[PDB]
Amino acid sequence: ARVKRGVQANRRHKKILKRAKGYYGARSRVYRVAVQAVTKAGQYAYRDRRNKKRTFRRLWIARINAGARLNGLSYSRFINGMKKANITIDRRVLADIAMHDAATFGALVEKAKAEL
Amino acid sequence: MEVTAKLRGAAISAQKVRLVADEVRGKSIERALDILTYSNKKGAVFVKKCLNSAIANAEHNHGLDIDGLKVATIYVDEGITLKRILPRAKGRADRISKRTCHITIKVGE
Amino acid sequence: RGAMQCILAELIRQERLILVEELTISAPKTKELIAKLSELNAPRALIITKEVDENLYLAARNIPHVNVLDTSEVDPVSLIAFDKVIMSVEAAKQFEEAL
Amino acid sequence: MYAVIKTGGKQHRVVVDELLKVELLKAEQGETITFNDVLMVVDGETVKIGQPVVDGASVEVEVIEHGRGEKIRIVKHNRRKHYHKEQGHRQWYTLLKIKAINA
Amino acid sequence: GLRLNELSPGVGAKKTAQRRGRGIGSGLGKTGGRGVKGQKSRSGSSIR
RNA sequence: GGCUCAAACUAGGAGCCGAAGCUGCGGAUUUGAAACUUGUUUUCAAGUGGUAGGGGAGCGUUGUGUAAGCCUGUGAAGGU
RNA sequence: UGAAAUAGAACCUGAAACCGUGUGCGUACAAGCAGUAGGAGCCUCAAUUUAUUGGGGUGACUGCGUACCUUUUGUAUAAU
Repeated sequence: ARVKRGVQANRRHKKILKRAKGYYGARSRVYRVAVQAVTKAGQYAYRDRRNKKRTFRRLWIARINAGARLNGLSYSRFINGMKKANITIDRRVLADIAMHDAATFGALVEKAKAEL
Repeated sequence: MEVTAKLRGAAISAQKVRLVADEVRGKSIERALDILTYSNKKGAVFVKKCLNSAIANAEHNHGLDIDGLKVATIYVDEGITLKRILPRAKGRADRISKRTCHITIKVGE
Repeated sequence: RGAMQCILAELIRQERLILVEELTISAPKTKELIAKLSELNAPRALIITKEVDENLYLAARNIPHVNVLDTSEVDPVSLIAFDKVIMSVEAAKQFEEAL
Repeated sequence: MYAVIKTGGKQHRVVVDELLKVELLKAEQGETITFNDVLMVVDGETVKIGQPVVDGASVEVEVIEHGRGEKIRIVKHNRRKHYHKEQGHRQWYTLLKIKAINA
Repeated sequence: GLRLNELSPGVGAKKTAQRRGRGIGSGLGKTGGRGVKGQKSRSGSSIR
């Protein structure tokens, strides 16, 4: 009962070469290089799934700092004033408001400054 | 509309014939024939020969006016390689690739 | 012996066993056996009885899914495989003695 | 008119008739869910901010359908240490449509 | 008495055999449980 | 980079940033405990980094029976 | 002619490496395992009462990121 590996090997290798589409050079053409690039790509995706939350929190904090300083206050005091006012708005929503609605963020800064 | 001539099996490397092909690609048949007949490369005889075959095809089998024809597209492909042995010093042997090429020419308005 | 016992019991339980008093084909001739099977409503069957006559064997062998075996030389793969079973009471008694 | 609401441990700035995506909710097809814990409702020039919630403000939403998230491939690998691991994950999500916003 | 298509050995009657050196996922890859390079990892090794 | 009543040091005080730690939301799984009770259902508790290694559960391929079956020139295998 | 001629005799199918041609986007002020998480612009299909979404192609710019195996106390290793 002999088994030939041709068909299964072909399909196994096509899966990897399909996941390796768009890569440079040997990485998208030959299996020995493509398979490493796909595994390394998965590793990068796994790590950046952690890192993306930090990056976006970073961006929200930067935008909130910019808005607070336009309204006459720093980020470390504006967040403290939020926490003393018992305002639960997250940094994502705060950055959205700062970026797309200046007057509402001004009102928020007024509440924070009244609480400070 | 595209009339084709093929010159499969030229005794010359495709890499050499491609330099000739790049200069006649897209030109009118008169200019291409002039370039090929005043070209100093061996690939030029094969390319002119295939272009003449294509022009004859377009004029005889399809009744086209060769005055308005053009080299619509041309490319050279690698043919079958003849494998030969080259003796070297100290009783060592090397393989020799005597390469061939296939020339495809399509002419049209 | 216990596997044979269970096979026979389950054949009875799912009604794939049919007892007949006797099954003797008068002459070697497939069509007569087919006519008998027509009235018995068993197009495909396995026939086991005291002894196998040459005429019944010659009639049975040609038929696609009809086979005849003696009671002593009976296999579980055959009993399980063939959809219906035709079996005589004397053969049944000898199965009781054997098992 | 917009409001800031909570769902699935996240906060969303939403407007009327917007199609939003949130974590899987155990709520049947087409039912109406009312949230009274909205953090802020903005009507334009008028702004109301809860401390931490705004009394008398409710938001009504409906669940159009429940769908699994796009497949995501997860790969762990330790170089030279004879260890690889492969997994596939889909995150359940529910679409939400805001019929109206009340301040 | 059932069909040849639907007989089973029963739970616990059959166990699948171990095959050494068939990848990482099997738990026996690269060595077949022999550890690293000693006398006991070689082909004709025994426990005298 | 640049920094001198510091962006250095000493002694304090208040904020904030900061990890895959904790919390929030959704999902999977090991063991154990309760009950329609061999996944029949719902829950609760503690867990779920891993080399050598041990234990458990499966995928795919060739062949045999199932199979004189079923599919198939209204298109099998293979390839893309 | 043949059902079929990229079944034309190197002739059933016809993969990959490798090498051409064509179309779309990007690329000549910018330094590194070449990806990944974001992301403008452009092109192309579908909707949609008409530049707004969905699928596909490319990827300006920003963050992170020194292959695999083996053997080792320990490897991007300039150890195999």
